[PDB]
Amino acid sequence: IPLPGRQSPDHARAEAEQLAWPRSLGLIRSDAAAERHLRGGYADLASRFYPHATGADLDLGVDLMSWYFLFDDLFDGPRGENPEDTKQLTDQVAAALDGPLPDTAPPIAHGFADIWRRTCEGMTPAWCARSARHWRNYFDGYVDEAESRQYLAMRRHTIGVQPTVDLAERAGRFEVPHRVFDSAVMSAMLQIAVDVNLLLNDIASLENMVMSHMQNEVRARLEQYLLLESCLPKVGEIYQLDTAEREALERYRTDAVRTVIRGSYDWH
Repeated sequence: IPLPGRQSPDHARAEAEQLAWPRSLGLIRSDAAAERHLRGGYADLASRFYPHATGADLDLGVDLMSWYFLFDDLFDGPRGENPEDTKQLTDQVAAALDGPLPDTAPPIAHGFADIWRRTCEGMTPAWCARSARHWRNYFDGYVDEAESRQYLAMRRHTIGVQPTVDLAERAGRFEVPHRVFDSAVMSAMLQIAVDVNLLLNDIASLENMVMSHMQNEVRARLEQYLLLESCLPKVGEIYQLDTAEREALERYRTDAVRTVIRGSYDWH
């Protein structure tokens, strides 16, 4: 991974305060669960996904990593074995994208809603709508994988890389030009980011894509990622980006796409 390792300078404070949010939302209710949460290294992971964020912006990234693993743990048992029960929970979480949740919603849903509320604020409506679709793809992917009980079609959505990348924009208080986000070149870059994350995850998860060749695919995809990066100057002219748009595209390349590729590696 020819990308620099980066970590937010506010990582220590973010890690020290990481428990206050999931406790106030009822996601962590016992001292033992708090310690199990601390052992995951989730604030550390967030500080590497979002080295450009500090303070509340980084706290939102910490909470997303916190929520990710608290959420995924709810499907480790029987619920993850049938799609109907998986969907019953995911629909309650995903409903937060469409409006306020009933007070009766499970705590994991109110926690997501508090993340999503903070994610959207200050971003363009079109960015919000696109990020909301990425979430729905993520929740729909959990139902697809439960219905299963080249696996990339399901895993590319359940790995949660795109909402991670989305949050890097919000945490950096910038948006990549929407027409460049939809570009075939950026789409290929994001697909590499997703594929590298799920490959590195299945390797560290031997306790699955294993069914040597995976390490070469990570290397081939990262070499292609560099080629795709070299096309970005011409992509910017094709879409007639102005100066601020070229800078936002550059921030997206370095603080969102590169970070999500490198950060998971350094965290593992």
